[PDB]
Amino acid sequence: GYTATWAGLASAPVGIIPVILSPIIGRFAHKLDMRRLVTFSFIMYAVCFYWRAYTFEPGMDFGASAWPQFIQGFAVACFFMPLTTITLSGLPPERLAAASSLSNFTRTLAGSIGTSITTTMWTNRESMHHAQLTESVNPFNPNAQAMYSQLEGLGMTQQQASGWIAQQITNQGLIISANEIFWMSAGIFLVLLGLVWFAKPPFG
Amino acid sequence: AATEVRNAWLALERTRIISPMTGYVSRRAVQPGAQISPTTPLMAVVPATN
Repeated sequence: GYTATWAGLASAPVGIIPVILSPIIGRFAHKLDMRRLVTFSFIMYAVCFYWRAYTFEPGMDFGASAWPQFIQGFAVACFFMPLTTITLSGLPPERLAAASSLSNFTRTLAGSIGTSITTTMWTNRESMHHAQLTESVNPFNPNAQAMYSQLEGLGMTQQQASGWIAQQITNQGLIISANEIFWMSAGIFLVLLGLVWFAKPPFG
Repeated sequence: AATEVRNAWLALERTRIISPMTGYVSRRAVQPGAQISPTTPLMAVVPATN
């Protein structure tokens, strides 16, 4: 039931960390093996997503979805600068334009692909959970006729009560499916960790 | 009066609930001591023929 402005406000705490650490990382870049920053960022991204996975609940306040982004601030802060420094390492000054164009093209393609996969997974797993849930709502079940009795107490018809129960099942399925995606993303991160070590150190 | 006797006798003979179909029991929401009306589901019988 959030609004657009409130929903956007829940992602403010991501920028608290980078807006500070970005210069410090830039200032001290002379004495860091940037690969170790990339590895730390991947571990920090896995931590944040597992954090979201085991803590999302129907009655979670604004703070329950604001601490994880505060943590993700570190992960985002130490991922762009080092990896982009590695990406454009050793190339002559004249070609920096073409390399940047290629990098941006690949990154945008990746973003589009990620959105396309995630949305479909979310909806389909919501459907699966809906199927597995609506089974329990049948006759021959206490604490199922009681719900109908309480609903009819408020004046709702039988059909309206059925619709209300269906809506609740849908919401629960969305939360479960949404948390199943976060778990998968963190797991996938755990494997992408070590690839950054294949890059030679000509950085400069 | 014979008609009323017949109605009462049918009422008494119906205190034993008989299965109308051959099949298998699936759900059981009836326990000893439950208060039952003609609108309360009790069991289900699922044949395996057709």
